[PDB]
Amino acid sequence: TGDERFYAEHLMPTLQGLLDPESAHRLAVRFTSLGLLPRARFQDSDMLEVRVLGHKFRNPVGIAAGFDKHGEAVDGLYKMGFGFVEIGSVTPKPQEGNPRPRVFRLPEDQAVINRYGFNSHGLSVVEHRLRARQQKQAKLTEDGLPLGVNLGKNKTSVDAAEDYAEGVRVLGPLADYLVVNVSSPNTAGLRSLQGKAELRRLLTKVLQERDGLRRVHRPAVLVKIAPDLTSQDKEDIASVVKELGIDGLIVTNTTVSRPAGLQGALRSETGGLSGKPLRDLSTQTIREMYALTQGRVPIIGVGGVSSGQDALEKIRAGASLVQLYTALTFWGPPVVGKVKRELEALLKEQGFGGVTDAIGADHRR
Ligand SMILES: Cc1cc2nc3c(=O)[nH]c(=O)nc-3n(C[C@H](O)[C@H](O)[C@H](O)COP(=O)(O)O)c2cc1C
Ligand SMILES: COC(=O)/C(C#N)=C1\SCC(=O)N1c1ccc(OC)cc1F
Ligand SMILES: O=C(O)c1cc(=O)[nH]c(=O)[nH]1
Repeated sequence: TGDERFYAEHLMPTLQGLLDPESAHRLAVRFTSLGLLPRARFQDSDMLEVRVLGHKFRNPVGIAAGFDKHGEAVDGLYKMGFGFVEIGSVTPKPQEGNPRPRVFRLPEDQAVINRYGFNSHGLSVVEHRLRARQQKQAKLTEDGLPLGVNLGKNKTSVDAAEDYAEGVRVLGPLADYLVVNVSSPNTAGLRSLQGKAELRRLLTKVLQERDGLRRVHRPAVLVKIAPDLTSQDKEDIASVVKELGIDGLIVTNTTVSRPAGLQGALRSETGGLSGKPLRDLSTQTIREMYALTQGRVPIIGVGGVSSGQDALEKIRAGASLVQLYTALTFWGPPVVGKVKRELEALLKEQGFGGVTDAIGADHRR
């Protein structure tokens, strides 16, 4: 489309020329919340519908955690054409996150590095924000547009599992699915929660708390994992997810690695790397986790999706749904419809009747 080119060649590089990335993101959140967005001409076809996690999803393309950290732009994001929205990470208490600058663009790599450190309005603020549109969300959910809430831990917390449990109690009842984010690279010690013994203790507490919620307010619980795990760590996570009946996995968070070949001047900034250089590392992690869980555990695939091909590769590797963030940063809102249009085209070319038929297809080759 004309919009796709104008955004990608004029609008977004102009905004990028004028504003540091944190400013630009704040402005984007504001515009989205106000619905100041291009017409999302693409109409979701039936071949894009997916049923998973106890819900219908109109299309399989979601906004990944971190874009709407505090639940300010949910309805704007649906307007953009996302099949599902994930907010967060939310921490129990408000906290500022790290000092600025803390986000960096690598335009020559189609990548970003961030070290926000869980800047969060906190659970209470977010709770009230979601409660203000709770029945609007219930109607959206019923219409195939579910809401996920991603939970974090405060920096100075003395009991990580208690932070997650507090999140489950507070925001669980307002979410279709919850995400235990134990893979930020920007909170000290957090990724050690992916270890077998820590994860089993943590997840048992999280699941107990979730199962204590009233039926109609009981969300699915997913775990979001890093792209930098060892084979032992992957194995362990798969074992615990089966042992406990975790509902799904989000694969992956940003990478602490710096793949050879990065060109951006800012490549050696501390933080998590997202975008194109993370793409195949995340696809491979999806593939491994789908096989370790025997294809029985839904996966939301994320990292470096910017086209229909990128989405289909993750679907074929084992994702039931995909998310993106960094593509939006570079191409703007039209990227969403682009991905969907291209995905539908490729599904037809590859002889799939819909998305559902393509889930895990590479493992049946
Ligand atoms: C600026 C920024 C903030 C993010 N914040 C969060 C967060 O709060 N919680 C989380 O689980 N993931 C967060 N992520 C990771 C994304 O959700 C996603 O997993 C990652 O960016 C890979 O997707 P992408 O390559 O499409 O951006 C963040 C990523 C970026 C770039
Ligand atoms: C001065 O800033 C604008 O004009 C923006 C912005 N930001 C506009 S104009 C129409 C539009 O869609 N956006 C926008 C909204 C969300 C974004 O997510 C990255 C990016 C955008 F460019
Ligand atoms: O807040 C952040 O720094 C953040 C959290 C997270 O989970 N992933 C990420 O890349 N950044």
